[PDB]
Amino acid sequence: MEKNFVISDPRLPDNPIIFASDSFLELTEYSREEILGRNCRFLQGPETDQATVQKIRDAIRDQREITVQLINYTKSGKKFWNLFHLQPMRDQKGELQYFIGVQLDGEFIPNPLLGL
Ligand SMILES: Cc1cc2nc3c(=O)[nH]c(=O)nc-3n(C[C@H](O)[C@H](O)[C@H](O)COP(=O)(O)O)c2cc1C
Repeated sequence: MEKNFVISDPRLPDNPIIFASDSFLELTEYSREEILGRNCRFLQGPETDQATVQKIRDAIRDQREITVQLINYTKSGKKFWNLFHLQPMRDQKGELQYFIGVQLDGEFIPNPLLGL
């Protein structure tokens, strides 16, 4: 199965990506070398809804799962709608270890309804 996903380590400064799937490299047009150690916000740009970024920030703060749809940009500046699902990952002792982020490319929710 095709899986667009990244794993971040929230126990390192600014939640860096420590793993990016082949499909994530393909979608975003970045090499693994350009992604590893970055915060995933580098995919955002002018058209990204700051209200949606806020919802993600709060979900990471409270270590809660969330799904949002937001505008991201490939290396070559191509806009794509990203249906982004965030999942906290806890160790055996219930301590946060990682976040996993799974991307789906597509305008799943029409922009006119998303904007409401
Ligand atoms: C595992 C994981 C995957 C993420 N994937 C994306 C993504 O694909 N696109 C995106 O815009 N933001 C993504 N983010 C969110 C940003 O890295 C950042 O948390 C968000 O923009 C809110 O924080 P900020 O306001 O400090 O940027 C992801 C976050 C995590 C933890």
